[PDB]
Amino acid sequence: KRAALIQNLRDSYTETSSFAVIEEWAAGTLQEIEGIAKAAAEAHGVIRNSTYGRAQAEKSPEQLLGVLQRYQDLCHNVYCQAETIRTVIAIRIPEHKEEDNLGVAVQHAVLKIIDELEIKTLGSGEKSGSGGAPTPIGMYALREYLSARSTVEDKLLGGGSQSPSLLLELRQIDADFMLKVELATTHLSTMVRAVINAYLLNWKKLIQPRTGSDHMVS
Amino acid sequence: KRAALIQNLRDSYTETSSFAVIEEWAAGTLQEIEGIAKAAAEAHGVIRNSTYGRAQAEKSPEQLLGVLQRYQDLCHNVYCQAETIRTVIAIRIPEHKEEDNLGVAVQHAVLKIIDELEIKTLGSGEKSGSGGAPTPIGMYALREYLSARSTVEDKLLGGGSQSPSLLLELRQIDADFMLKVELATTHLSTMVRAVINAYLLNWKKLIQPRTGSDHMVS
Amino acid sequence: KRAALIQNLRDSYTETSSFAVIEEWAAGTLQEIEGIAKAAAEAHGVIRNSTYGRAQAEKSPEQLLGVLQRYQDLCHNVYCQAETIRTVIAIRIPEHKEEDNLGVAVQHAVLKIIDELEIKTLGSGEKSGSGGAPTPIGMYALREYLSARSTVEDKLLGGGSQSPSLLLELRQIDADFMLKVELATTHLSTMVRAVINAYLLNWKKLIQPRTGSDHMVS
Amino acid sequence: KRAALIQNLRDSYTETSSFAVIEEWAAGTLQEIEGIAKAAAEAHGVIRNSTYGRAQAEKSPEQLLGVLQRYQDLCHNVYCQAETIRTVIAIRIPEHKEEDNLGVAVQHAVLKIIDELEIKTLGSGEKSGSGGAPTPIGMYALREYLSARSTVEDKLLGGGSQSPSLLLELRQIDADFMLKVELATTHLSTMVRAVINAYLLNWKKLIQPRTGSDHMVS
Amino acid sequence: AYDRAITVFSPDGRLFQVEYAREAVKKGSTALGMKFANGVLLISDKKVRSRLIEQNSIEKIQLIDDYVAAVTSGLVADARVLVDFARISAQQEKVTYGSLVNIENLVKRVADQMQQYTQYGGVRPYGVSLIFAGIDQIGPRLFDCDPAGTINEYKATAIGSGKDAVVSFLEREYKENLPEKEAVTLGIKALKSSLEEGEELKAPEIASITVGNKYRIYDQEEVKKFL
Amino acid sequence: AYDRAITVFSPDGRLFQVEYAREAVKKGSTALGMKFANGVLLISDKKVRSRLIEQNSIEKIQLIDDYVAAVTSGLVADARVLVDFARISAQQEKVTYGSLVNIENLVKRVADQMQQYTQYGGVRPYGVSLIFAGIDQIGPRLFDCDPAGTINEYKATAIGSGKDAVVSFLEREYKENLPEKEAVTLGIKALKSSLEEGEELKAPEIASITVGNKYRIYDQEEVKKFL
Amino acid sequence: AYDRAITVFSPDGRLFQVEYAREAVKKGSTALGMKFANGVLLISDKKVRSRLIEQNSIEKIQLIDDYVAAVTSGLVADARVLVDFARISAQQEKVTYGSLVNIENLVKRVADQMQQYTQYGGVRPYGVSLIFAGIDQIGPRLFDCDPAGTINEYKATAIGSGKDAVVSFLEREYKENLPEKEAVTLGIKALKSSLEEGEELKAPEIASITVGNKYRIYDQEEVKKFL
Amino acid sequence: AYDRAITVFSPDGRLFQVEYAREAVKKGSTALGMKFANGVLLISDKKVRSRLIEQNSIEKIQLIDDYVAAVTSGLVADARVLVDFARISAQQEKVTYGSLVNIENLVKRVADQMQQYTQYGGVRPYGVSLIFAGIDQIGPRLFDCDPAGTINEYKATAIGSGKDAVVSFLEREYKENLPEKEAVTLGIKALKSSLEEGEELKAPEIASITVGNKYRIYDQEEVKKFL
Amino acid sequence: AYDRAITVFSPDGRLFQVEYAREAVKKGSTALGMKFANGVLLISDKKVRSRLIEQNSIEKIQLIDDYVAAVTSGLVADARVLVDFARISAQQEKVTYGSLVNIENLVKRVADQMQQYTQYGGVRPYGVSLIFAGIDQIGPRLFDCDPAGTINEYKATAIGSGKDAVVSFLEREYKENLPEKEAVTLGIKALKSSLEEGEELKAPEIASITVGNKYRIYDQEEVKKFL
Repeated sequence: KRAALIQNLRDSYTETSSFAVIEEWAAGTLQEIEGIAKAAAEAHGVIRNSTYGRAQAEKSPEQLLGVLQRYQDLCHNVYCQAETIRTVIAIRIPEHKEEDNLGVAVQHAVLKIIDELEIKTLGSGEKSGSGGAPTPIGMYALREYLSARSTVEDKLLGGGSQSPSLLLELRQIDADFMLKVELATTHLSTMVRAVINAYLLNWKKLIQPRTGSDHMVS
Repeated sequence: KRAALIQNLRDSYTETSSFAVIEEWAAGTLQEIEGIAKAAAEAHGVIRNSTYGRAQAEKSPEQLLGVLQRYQDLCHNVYCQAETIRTVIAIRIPEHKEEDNLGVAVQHAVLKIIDELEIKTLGSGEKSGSGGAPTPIGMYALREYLSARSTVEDKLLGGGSQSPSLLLELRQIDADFMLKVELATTHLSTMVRAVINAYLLNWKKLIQPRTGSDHMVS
Repeated sequence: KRAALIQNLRDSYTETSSFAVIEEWAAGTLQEIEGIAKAAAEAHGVIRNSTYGRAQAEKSPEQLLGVLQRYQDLCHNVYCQAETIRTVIAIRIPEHKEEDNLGVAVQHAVLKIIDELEIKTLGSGEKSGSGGAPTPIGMYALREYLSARSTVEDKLLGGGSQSPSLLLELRQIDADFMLKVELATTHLSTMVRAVINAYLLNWKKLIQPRTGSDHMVS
Repeated sequence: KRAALIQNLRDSYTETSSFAVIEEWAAGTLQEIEGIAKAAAEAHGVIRNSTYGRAQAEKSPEQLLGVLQRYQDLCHNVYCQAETIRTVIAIRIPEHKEEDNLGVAVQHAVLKIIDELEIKTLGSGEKSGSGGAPTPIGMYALREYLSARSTVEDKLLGGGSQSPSLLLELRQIDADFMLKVELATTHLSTMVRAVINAYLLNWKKLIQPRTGSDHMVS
Repeated sequence: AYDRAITVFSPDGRLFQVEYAREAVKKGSTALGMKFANGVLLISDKKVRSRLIEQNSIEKIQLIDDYVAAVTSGLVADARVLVDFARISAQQEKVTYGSLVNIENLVKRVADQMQQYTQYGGVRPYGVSLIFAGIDQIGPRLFDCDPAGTINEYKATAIGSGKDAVVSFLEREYKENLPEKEAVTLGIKALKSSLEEGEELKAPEIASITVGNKYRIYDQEEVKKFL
Repeated sequence: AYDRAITVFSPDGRLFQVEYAREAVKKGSTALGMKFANGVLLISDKKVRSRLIEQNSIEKIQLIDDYVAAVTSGLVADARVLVDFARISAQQEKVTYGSLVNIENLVKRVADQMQQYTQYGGVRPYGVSLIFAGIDQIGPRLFDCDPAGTINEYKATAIGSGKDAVVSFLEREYKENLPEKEAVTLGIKALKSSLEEGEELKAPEIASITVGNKYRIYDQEEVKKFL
Repeated sequence: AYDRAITVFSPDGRLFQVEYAREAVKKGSTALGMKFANGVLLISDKKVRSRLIEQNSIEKIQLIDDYVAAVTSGLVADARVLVDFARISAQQEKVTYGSLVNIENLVKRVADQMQQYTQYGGVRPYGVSLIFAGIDQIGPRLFDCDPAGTINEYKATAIGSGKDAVVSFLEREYKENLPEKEAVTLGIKALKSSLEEGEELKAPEIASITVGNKYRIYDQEEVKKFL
Repeated sequence: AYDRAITVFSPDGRLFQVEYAREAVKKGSTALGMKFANGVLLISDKKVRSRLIEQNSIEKIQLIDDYVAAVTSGLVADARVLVDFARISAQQEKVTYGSLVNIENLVKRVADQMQQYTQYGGVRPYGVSLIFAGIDQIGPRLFDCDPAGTINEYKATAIGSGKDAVVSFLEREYKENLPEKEAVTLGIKALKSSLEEGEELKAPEIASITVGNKYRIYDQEEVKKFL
Repeated sequence: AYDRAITVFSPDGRLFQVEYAREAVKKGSTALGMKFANGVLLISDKKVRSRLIEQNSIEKIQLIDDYVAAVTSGLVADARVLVDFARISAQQEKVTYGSLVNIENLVKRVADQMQQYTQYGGVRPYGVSLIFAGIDQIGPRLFDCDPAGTINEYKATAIGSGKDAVVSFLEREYKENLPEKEAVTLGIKALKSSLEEGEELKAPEIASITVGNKYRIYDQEEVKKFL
């Protein structure tokens, strides 16, 4: 039974599933994000006040790793929560037609901002489109940091490099990565706030995009 | 004879073939994806609770290799199943006209979501387009895991790299590939659910995109 | 309660938040920019009047690093302030409709200029689009300068390379990075001035994009 | 007060500021360009009537650097003068409407010619668009020249290369960079000339895009 | 796109706007007619929507005169306008000639009015199909008429959403010259077969006419016997 | 594509312009009607706003004649024009026959005027719904009529923003043949159920008629007794 | 972009809307006419198709007067209107002059009416072809007429889906001056050749007329003798 | 998409062209009316341009007859046409019945003319609001009328650019049954409150009428005493 | 999007087609009028072409009757039509009442004709402004009239390309009750100040009228005396 298959999907991902995500985002998520932004500003201040030597190439800074980890964990949760809302909407896109698509237009408009949250803001894909990657840093922040820093560490440790700018670069990778987190959390907050508004204003047509019954006919 | 050739095509791949895929996706497939998602989270948890030394560069972790193999088998099965549904629709695109294209636009809209599933979600192509690769990980995730881990292993093993971030990176590659599986399974479930709803809502025009006798003429 | 969630969002980020950014930009921000422009013009004079030996490859010029640092700090603040404005407008984009969208078009037009500021002018993203990077220098100018200088320092220090142009290139990296900050501060000024004007001409529709009269109805 | 913030902007950058630029461009600027064109032409003749050995790989030619230097300084001035005009126009783009936009279309068309000047003609952006870099040489020509010759220098000097064509290429880099300055000065002259015409034909609508000669109403 | 204006033919020679009008007709309540021994009847299902609705009213079955009745499906206000047209047109014939000799000419006048609204810009078609049933100087008559102004004469037929289920039932179960009570029974059964999965017939409208008589409209407790 | 002109059917057989006209009607103030023992009544809500307004004119309830009244919702100027049409049409019938036997025919004349504005290009539908209530030779009558010219006859019904609340309430609470006082009480209660909560009812218009009499409009005082 | 309006010529001087109306004509049931010794006949393929349909009325062959008949292919309601126009136009000539001397002039008035509908904005062409056949002062006559208003006089011809086959068969096999019975046989044969392989011709309509007589319609049994 | 033609409803049931016509009205000069003890008055502002203009041909308050005056705001030429319509329409009533019993019927005829221009393709709405003020058999009357043909009766009201300010002031400051001198004083204060930074207001037009009397236009020197 | 049809309001309530018609007016030759002691005059800048043009033949100043003259700017053919209209409309008023008491009514009839052309689709506005000057039973009069049918009465005014210069000049120089000769001088002075780059005023047209006389057109010779 085809209707039962559809009804099973919709009963397991209801308006309550996507609403619960929006409630979670309005409260705890925005506050966690702000927390990470402060942690990164704090860690950033410490790096600016530091003279680097060779010893800084022999150890990876645990404070920066902790911030990056926190950011990655948050991005993970938000991505998974974003997919709940996409599911709720996507299993309610109605029969394809060339008419009565005003509520369908709402569905696609909100799906598109969520995709932007996931794809552009969170940088969750393996490869960015030709529109590039507009977020200061993405989901795989730790990997990106470790990869950039190891390269410079190797050159410095070797005889290691004589280059004065290369040692300064080790520090700049540390500083810029904390800065990128500050910028990305700020940017992600805007996006999370835009989605909350877009959901709550449009939710009825998200669930019920067509309002049927023939009043002109019998 | 041409009508016999068309009849042979269409009898070979009918609404029953594509319906059977949909039934399978709504039950066994989603469960299997959920199973992989769990195994990936478990593996990720084990890595996050790990300190890595140079011994981790000497064995490739069998548990992660197995989560990735399991993800790939699943992607494989979904791609081939998506191809059945696609055959069923494509062999029923009717004579090209500039009219009577309402059911044909349903056919193209469903085909384009299957294309998205196959090309974007499953990352099945050998080269991604100008729109990047939006899925957290694709069909050849195991090779991309081994390729990434291997470059690092070689650097760390013979005298190895003394880069501390390089050692943390090996751990990050392990953790991230598990993360990517968790994200890719959630994203894949959304896409599968979306296709199930779209198919079941539109299946009649997918099979018979033009209907009716010509009652106006005698 | 949904209206309370919307209201809590909109109370947190009001016309006052965005007006304050704009007031700051029209005064303190533009003054700081001219300041940075003058410091770079000065550092560029000194470099022009200098002959370079391998001793210049032995030390990273502190005066250049300070100009680049100052430019980054400024870009960082402008970015964060631009996002306050984006937030204010984005949480007020109204229910999606196919009508009564004149103010909504004002909201999208101003968000677009702000995106250009953030993305093109400030080069805040990890990756430029196929459209390129049309600002003379971006947010991570300091890391950009350090990498480029670092490469040439390595080649000169080794035995060191005996290329005469390589030696001139070291001076040219120092001069160009100063030139780029002069060009970029001029460019950013124009954009900050464009947005001040755009904001203050349009703020009313940015806040209340629909004005929904009484009516011809009862 | 908002009107005051706008008036201050507009009083600091008036039609006089942009007119002064166009007067400068019509005279001093076009003559400076022609001088650079001649200097480059003569420097090209010198290189054309030359046999190269590794003596010419041991010194970087001061005549070429000077011509390239003089080109950069000129590009620098044009860019900053172009920013003046953009400021004058952009701070006069009026309230966003779906009507009364004939002068607004003038503003955008002249802004676009100025951008092409700045972005394409001067090559001032750090990375060019997918459209490419159609100018013969850009703003950072010296750096460009030094890196190119410098590479060939290190190959020739060493354990240096036995390749006869690599020696001729050192010569060709010198010749070609002078030729690029001859072509680029010419291309730049056309563009400066097109902007002088465009500005003087359109300045009234650039300053006053809407003329509120009202009437019809009570 | 060839489907936006009534006066535009598609490359295949179709009038899509007219085809769309006949979609409106597919949404109405099911009705049927059938000829029996020396007569014809009509039955109509009514989509009852609430106990606050006065049910004696706005009937699906409308007498055109004492010997001719119609039932409509589709746009309700369009259908009311066509029933008014049919009534006045019936009276004009009767005044002109003293009687209405052949019901087919009445149906053709109605269908001609409908054909007009598919040929001239600035109008839309009527979103209506009708069945006409009655007795003329030829005998018992049953016709239908669609938005294009296409007409056919039948032994049995149906219109509205259940049309396809009703017609297939009648195709295999219909027999000519049934006594009235057996025609009605079959008719009721035909209607019941169009209802979805454990639904129930809520007393339809029934009307019949036999040779030498005027139309009779079955009352509530008369229709009740058949359910 | 299909929703820009009344003369254009969509592929599913819909007239989107007529459906958009129905959206104007939903923004109007709630009004209801109901039949009671030997009579019928109307109640109209009014969100009256400013104290600078004269509350005692531009009424929601309009007498058509001494035995028939209407209440409208939707575009106010359209409604006025339809009410003017109904008054003149009533009088035309009275002059012709000497009386108005059946209010249903007056309602059909108004609804036919509305139907025609859904079929001819160069014109928009009326953005109006009306309820008609009165007494004729059949008894107390209650009808509604929408922008498409679709009519129904009712025991009770509502129009305007609170239509659905009012109607669901009456579905469970309405009884036939209540005395006038109990009918008004139920009506008043039905209207309050449609309110926003914390939001109160500031003295509706109320009118009624019983067999043998002409309409009475309840004065400002007599309405309060029910609040 | 030159095919949306009847008043728009293409750069090659074509009227695509008129060509699209022809397309409608090709979808109808095949009919044919032929001249034989002192007469002319028409045969029509009857695509009957359902036992619930009356196999007696809405025929393909329509008498215009006692001496002139037509058969049509394409839009049915359009065709009925053109037949009504033709019948009225025949009577107008007969009242004016006492008789109808040359059938070509009747066909021209019908064709002029069609032509007018290919020249003025706000109307679509008729989606109809006709064959006319009869006897006038000149003798037996056979004409065709298309949506453009183009006419030709023939010895034999056809319209409908099987036009092309039927005409091929006749261009090979047709002979002038056959006695009636051999002309009919040739026509039946001609019509069988048009059917999709292994599909049986049910009884067509057949009508003929000879100099000095009125038309006769062949009854259901007399046709069978040729099947 | 939905805001280009007067005959097109938006999906929310709005008529955007009519809403845009109401924007033309917001640009006109501010005028107000208010009822007082046994009377009603109108006050019009207006920006005089040059000193080269002739005052007195200044044209804001227009007598419709001896008992009725209007002020308008919006497109001036549209407003002149509606004022001529009102004058001729008042005389037609006066000739028909010998007098104008109820000013409300005059305002309705004008509003009906403006309504029609929101319903027929080929025409734009009048971009005008009017206030009508006078005495009839009911007493002193004050009405406004907008581009949609929507009318309200008021104790006090205003139109034009300063409408909102003026309405707000009167909302807080208006009292019924003031002597004429106090009414004019309050009116002048309400008008002044609507001006910006430093304007002070040059001499506006003022007109009043009391029961038993005809209109008086305060002349330049009388108005000065209130400034 | 909103500037292509005269029947379309832009979202701000503007009629861009009417505004574009003004633009044609601005391209015309400057003309002015001014009231002096017991009088009124008009002056028109001619504007040249070759020595091959018959000078004194297509005058910019046009007599409407012996007491009323007009001058126009903008589309010349439109202007001629409006002058022919004004001439016939004056004679109609003279036949009806015996005389033309108040010139403002003539200007209103002309302005109402122009207003109609901004309200009905299928029509473009007149691309014309006019100044009317004459004497009536009220005294010397001066009016202007624009494409919208907007009118103003003046002491002095101008139209055409040099309008703003001329008006600016008059706004400081203009004196109320000047003698004819000095009024004319001020006029030429004002006209000259609108020419740019030491441009030479060749002989303009002049006309004047004083109470109790008919119009006089200055000869080419009499104008020179002022040049």
